[PDB]
Amino acid sequence: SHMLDGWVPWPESFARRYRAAGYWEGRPLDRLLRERAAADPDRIALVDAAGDRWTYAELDRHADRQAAGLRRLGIGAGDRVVVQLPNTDAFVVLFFALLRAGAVPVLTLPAHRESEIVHVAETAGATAYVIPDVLDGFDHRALARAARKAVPSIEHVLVAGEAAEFTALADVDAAPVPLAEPDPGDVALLLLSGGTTGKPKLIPRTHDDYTYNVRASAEVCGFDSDTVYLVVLPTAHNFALACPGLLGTLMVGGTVVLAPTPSPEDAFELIEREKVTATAVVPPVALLWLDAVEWEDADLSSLRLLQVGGSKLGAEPAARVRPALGCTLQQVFGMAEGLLNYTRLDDPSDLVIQTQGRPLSPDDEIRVVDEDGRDVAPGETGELLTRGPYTLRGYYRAPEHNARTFSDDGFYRTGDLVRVLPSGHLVVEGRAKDQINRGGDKISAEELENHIMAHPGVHDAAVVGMPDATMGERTCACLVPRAGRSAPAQRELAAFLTDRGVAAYKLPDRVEVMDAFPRTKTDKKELGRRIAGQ
Ligand SMILES: Cc1cccc(O)c1C(=O)OP(=O)(O)OC[C@@H]1O[C@@H](n2cnc3c(N)ncnc32)[C@H](O)[C@@H]1O
Ligand SMILES: [Mg+2]
Repeated sequence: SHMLDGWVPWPESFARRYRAAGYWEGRPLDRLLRERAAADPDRIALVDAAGDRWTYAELDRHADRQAAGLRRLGIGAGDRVVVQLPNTDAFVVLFFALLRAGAVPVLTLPAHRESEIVHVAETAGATAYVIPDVLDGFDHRALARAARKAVPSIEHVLVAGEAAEFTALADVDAAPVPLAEPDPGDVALLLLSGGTTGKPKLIPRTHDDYTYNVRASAEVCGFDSDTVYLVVLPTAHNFALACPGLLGTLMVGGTVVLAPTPSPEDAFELIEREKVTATAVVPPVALLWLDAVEWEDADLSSLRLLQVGGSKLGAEPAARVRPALGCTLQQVFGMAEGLLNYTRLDDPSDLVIQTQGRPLSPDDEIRVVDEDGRDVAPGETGELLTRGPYTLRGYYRAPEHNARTFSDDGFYRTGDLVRVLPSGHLVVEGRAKDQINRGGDKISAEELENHIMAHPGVHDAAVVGMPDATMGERTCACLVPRAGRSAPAQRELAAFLTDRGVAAYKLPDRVEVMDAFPRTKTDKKELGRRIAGQ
């Protein structure tokens, strides 16, 4: 028996083996903060961009008060709560407060707009939605009004800032109350994947598998109480939350430092000020930092570890990380679905430069298969399938997609093309899935195509990735015009999609109008050629 329906538990024989192996320890995710605050109450747990800071005891106490306040509003055992917050201390407190109340956080990104928010709130039957007031010039309260109109289950909107007619997140506060613990085998939180279908898919992560994710990642990355970790990616990104991210830093007793943006201005200042020793970035930001040290005077010497993942970091900039940034590079090929590959901190420099790591767990199972589904010869390129103690057996409330995306014996089909080397290290070689990787941001082609086809001048749309030297891929929207109408140009299409509530990283970089698409279904390899003029 589980608190939520709509997800796919592990078969009992696998659960047994993961508990016996010590992976699944039987503790709720919030216990990592409870235990650290009990052992190290006066250590500095969290520092925000302004320079305010909190001890483990202070953070633990505040999570308890906000948990009790959430219960006063009726937010509790099993309720799904959409969270959309910036990199501020409000997120960290609310994350643990939701857990201790028994609510299930549904983590979205600040950049998400009405289309994504309404879909995940709908799919999760969410009862509450947590927003900033205004962030990066966008008023999220209007989005919450639009979300409430489309999703009647949303009863509460909690605002970090001026709450307008809603509830101020700072007012969610009460005397702590005895709160029951959740079952560690139950879903702890729901992550968002870019996906490959017409809707983003929700990833259920349980207490046991996410604690293992965090704990084993912290071990491999050498996180301990001496770690000062700079959250440069959004707190809701799996990379920065749990790999090992801020949760790993808190588990082991380090200091989490929140960066408001990844710019050198903000990040280089916080690295020097707080003596940051570790952080995680996407390759476009790695390239930006590698340039910026040549004109920035910040002392970055405290940096010991730079994790880079989300798209493939090239071998040439990878080799520059030690000379330029004075730290160890760790390549990370991970996914919110589960499987994490890490280079080890003492791997020979060859493997740090040339590979995307080897799997985190001894019981991460790897298969590399050809177009027919048969295992490739060792060292051949094929699609990566994987199964393990923290990789899902199915997406949340997506039966039909689950039937397509998981093999009969439970292997998740990643859509990534890889080689496995004799050492077990992976080299990422490409993608099989119909999803564009734009600087680490994942763009489901089918979701974007359906948005574009809603435009009155558009009859058909095929979204095609274009190689880019610093962004990895850009987005080209190939358009068949509506019968007797003109298709829009780039700027009109972007305005249409923004008004429709499409996150800005999904806006096409380029529009190409044509009479028909090549057919094999649409042949996107041939579309690439026609786009390139060949
Ligand atoms: C980066 C990361 C670290 C830890 C936890 C995460 O969760 C994530 C993350 O990126 O989460 P995503 O959900 O975006 O997963 C989509 C994934 O990104 C692609 N990818 C990811 N790292 C890659 C790399 N180092 N080199 C080439 N490609 C990579 C694949 O396509 C794959 O499937
Ligand atoms: Mg149309």
